[PDB]
Amino acid sequence: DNSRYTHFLTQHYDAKPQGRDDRYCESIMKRRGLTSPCKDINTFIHGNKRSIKAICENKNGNPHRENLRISKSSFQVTTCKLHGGSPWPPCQYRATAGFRNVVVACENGLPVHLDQSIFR
Repeated sequence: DNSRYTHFLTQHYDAKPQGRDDRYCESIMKRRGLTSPCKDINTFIHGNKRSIKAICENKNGNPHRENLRISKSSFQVTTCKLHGGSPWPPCQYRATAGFRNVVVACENGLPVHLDQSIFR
């Protein structure tokens, strides 16, 4: 049962991002159901899925800290950071594009958790 990998995709995967600017964040955040209440910080990995799953193997990952894996490759990435004083919509986001390796947790060879700390 990998509903958790599906949920990872929903929360942290966007194949081919449009603009990656503020309005991209404000939109994909709403579209992926992360706006009730406003998620304070959330990061989307772009590119193909093969690469993300491969972090679970030695192919594209190393063990990291206690329970996690850190990728060998660098991914294109957009971090959406909630702006303003309310946890409730409308949620205004600032976008930060980046390019670097990511940290996930894996169950049964699939990413089920993104560690958001490296993007804060």
